[PDB]
Amino acid sequence: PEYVRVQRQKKILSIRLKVPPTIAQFQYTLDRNTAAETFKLFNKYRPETAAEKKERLTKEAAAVAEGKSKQDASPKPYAVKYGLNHVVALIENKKAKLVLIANDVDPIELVVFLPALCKKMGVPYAIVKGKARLGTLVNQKTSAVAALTEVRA
Amino acid sequence: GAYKYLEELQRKKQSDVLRFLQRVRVWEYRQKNVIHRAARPTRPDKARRLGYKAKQGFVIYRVRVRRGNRKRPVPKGATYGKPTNQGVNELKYQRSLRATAEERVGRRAANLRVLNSYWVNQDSTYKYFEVILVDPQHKAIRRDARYNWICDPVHKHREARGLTATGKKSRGINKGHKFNNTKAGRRKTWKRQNTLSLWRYRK
Amino acid sequence: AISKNLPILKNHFRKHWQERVKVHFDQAGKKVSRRNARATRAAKIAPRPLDLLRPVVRAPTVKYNRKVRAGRGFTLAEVKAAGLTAAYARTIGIAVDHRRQNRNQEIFDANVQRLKEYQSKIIVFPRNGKAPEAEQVLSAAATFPIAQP
Amino acid sequence: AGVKAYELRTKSKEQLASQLVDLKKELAELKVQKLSRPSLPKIKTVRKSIACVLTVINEQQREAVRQLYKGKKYQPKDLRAKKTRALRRALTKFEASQVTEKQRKKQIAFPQRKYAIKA
Amino acid sequence: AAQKSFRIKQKMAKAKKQNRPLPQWIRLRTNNTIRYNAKRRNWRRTKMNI
Amino acid sequence: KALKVRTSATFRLPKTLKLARAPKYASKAVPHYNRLDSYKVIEQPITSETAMKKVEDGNILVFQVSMKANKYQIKKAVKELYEVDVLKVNTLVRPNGTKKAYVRLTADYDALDIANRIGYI
RNA sequence: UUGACCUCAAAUCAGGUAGGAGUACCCGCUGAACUUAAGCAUAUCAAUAAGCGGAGGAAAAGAAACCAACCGGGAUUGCCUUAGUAACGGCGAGUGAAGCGGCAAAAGCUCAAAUUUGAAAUCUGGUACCUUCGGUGCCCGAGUUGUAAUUUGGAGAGGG
RNA sequence: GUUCUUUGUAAAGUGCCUUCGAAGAGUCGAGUUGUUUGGGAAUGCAGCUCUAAGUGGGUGGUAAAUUCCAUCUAAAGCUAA
RNA sequence: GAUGGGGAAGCUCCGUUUCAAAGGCCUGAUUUUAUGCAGGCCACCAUCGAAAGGGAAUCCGGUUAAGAUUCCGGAACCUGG
Ligand SMILES: [Mg+2]
Repeated sequence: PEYVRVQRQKKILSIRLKVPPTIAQFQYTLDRNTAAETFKLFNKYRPETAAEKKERLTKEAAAVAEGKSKQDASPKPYAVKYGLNHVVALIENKKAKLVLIANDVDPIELVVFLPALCKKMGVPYAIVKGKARLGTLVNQKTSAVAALTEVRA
Repeated sequence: GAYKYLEELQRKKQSDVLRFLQRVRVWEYRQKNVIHRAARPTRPDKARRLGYKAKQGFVIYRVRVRRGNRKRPVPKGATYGKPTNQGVNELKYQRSLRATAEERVGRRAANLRVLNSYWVNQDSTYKYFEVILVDPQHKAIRRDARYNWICDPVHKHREARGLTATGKKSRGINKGHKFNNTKAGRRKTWKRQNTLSLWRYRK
Repeated sequence: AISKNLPILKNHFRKHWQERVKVHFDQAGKKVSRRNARATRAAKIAPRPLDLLRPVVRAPTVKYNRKVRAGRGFTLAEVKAAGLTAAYARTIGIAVDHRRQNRNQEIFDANVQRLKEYQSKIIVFPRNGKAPEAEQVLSAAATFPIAQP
Repeated sequence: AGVKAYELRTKSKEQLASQLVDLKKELAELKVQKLSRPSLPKIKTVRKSIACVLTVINEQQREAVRQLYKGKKYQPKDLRAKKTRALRRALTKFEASQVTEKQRKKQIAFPQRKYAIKA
Repeated sequence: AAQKSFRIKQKMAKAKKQNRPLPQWIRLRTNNTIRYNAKRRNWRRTKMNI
Repeated sequence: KALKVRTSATFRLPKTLKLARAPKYASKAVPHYNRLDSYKVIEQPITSETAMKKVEDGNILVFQVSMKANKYQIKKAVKELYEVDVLKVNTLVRPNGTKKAYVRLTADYDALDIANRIGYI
């Protein structure tokens, strides 16, 4: 069918043409061993799910009922940061410690400026395979970017 | 904020990155139908600046229309009149290709409401637009008072009555001395200044 | 066609002008309905005076700058000098124009004085309680006339 | 004469069905007499009584279906209101009275004051 | 024609039922202005055009 | 991985599980009664002299029948209304627009005996 | 092998919506010629009639990328006037507005572009219950390629 | 007017100091062609070609270069009489 | 002459197997059983268009004011099950 033909001939055309270096600055992605161990590192810092958020809020409401702490019974979170405008603001504020960029964002113009911005602001970046992998890292479908900004000792 | 990067990158259309990307996407859009549903906006910054929000009930279609003039549809070029009206070839349509694109999209999805449109690509034969549409029956637009004005029945076929942005541009609706013919409606002003007003006690 | 010693006439009646003839037979009935609309509006806003307070302001061109007249609304600088915010002035019945400026100290002082007299003359009711009824007048323009300096 | 709807309304549906079939038997027996007699005005009363019985049966069944669908969304279209197509497509009072929280804050902070002007 | 359609036969049946004079008790009603069947049709004088 | 073997160059639309309708509400919510019952398919007999000659000679009843009724409905309703077995039914459409049915009865029953039981002779 | 994502489909899938009529008035497209010029081709008739698309009780326009040149005015619409004027025009026939002034009515506004990042705080649907133009609980889903709060240039934001 | 819920450890406004202040692109604009206008070296609209900037841009009814000044803030949107 | 498509500002125009993921057919298997899952077969590809073309099967006698290869009596035939 035509959808199969279009989705094959499109990736045929995208290498038949001479791509300008801002594209194919991608497609040198991370190798699989270092990618596996960086996702193993990132899996320890996962954002909270809805149920554990809900019991966290019940514990906070009980704690401000009994002791009236200013929402400070729970400790400081340590989570991976995601969302494109969020991590661009983090990179511009120099708060990001390590940024992962998905290699298959389907407007590529959403993420072509990201390695140059990371190089200018001095933040280390890695083009990694799988916006679906980043999404299952941050409990979404697709995430298209991820960032560690502050890590435990 | 990535959206201003997307804007100021989008203004460099003859940069090599954008003309490569344009060259791939225009082939991809010729391979599809003339009117087809886009899954997400190609320019999300442009969509949300024209008024799109990524929630349920906001629909994007993609559309191509034929470029060039409007040939006068007469048999064998005979106009049967004075020589000032014998022109056939170099006549121009008074509305825009963006306008006829979103009007065909509205006829395709008559249950939706056309909000805006934007240029995405072109070649010698076609111009390519993306049309933002909002569903006035979805409860997320029945509620959300920022957008429930589109559910009022006076907004049926705004693109057909020329009430979108390019429709008002083509109708000439603007303040100023350059728009004296077309300011409250051309035919309305013509009737207003071609009416003969007679009072009871004749002035 | 052209004839005896008469002036050259220009009567623009070469279109289908009889299709657009508006004879105002409804002048009297339109006036009656207009007074009915004013009365029902006054009954609907039963304490309030049916029109906002307008500033005094200098007419634009060299033909008319000898005269002074009523404007659209007061300047934000004028209402800040009067000592009340623009939102509060709009709620208590003062027209505010965000887009005119003050370049003339006499016009500025006249409008500030006019706001002071309006604030002295009005009664503002509490939002909740007694509503001490106060026999409306219908024209803030007539209670604060525009005076030529 | 004929039957009365208020006394028809106290019966059950099987008695109404039996009364309907005896009314139809009577109507057939009057129609076979209409051809021999010159005039027979008694047919109209039986016809209107048949109409009355059918009306009472239909209203009983419709009220039973209304109480079956009572207190839930998606009731059938002939049971829900008719008024006009445009009034059915119009916004409800809740959706029309939906306001943004920013406008709600502005309306609470600065409502239209009631004031009078003499002193 | 002998082989006719049911639509044509239905219209023929209606015109056959319409082909009658005035009922004679109509003239005895109060404020009666009807004198005769003004819509009478004969096969020799005018055609149905169906 | 290995791909699926295809012995045909044609690609067909795959077979999809098609569910049945489970509506949230009924369509009309009161089912209509019998549109065409036994009392509606048989209006009245025809008692002209031509018809009355048939009821002892041919053992044939003649009825006026609604225009929506066929021979099965006519036969079933004559059997239900008069408790008589019938031999055959022949119908026509009269030139006034009504429908006439000649119902020939079986030899066990006598149409002359049945007609004055109905009430016409 | 299994589980995702993206894109594209199929269902008499759950629930909805569009078409047609009317068309005096309204918003657009398209578009003549008779006529006048004592002929006629630009012009005029006319940015009209006919044709096509789309609404409402009004529609449209509307809160300045305005008018002005003054001691400046201050959204839009309509009336009186400007004015048969400035101007256009085989500068022929003919055409032809707008600013100011008086009055009627008066009403203002909101998104995008900002990191919530110490917690997507947002929303459709299904189900159960209830006081049912809806509310609450639960469950999927939408959504980080950005749904809420915060600000709209008259400002406003972050700190003190 | 009379009554019940207390919304709300919430929200809003106002003064002074400081650092800022994001503002819409195949668009604006230009050439040419056609149509239109009272609009005249070109009033608006539309086709094709070229295609911006950020103390910037538009307008200021005679084309162009140079130096100023005035006045607004486009290419997104709602709204009674 | 629809559909898939492609023109057209549009009323609508082209085209009829086309740049389509275009469907139904029999055996059954199972006997919570409904008809999915075992299977396997096939790719035309809407529909309309003849009371003179193609086409399953009825003849004789009698009968009415007016009907008959249609009713009555007798004697047959075809199709589906
Ligand atoms: Mg064309």
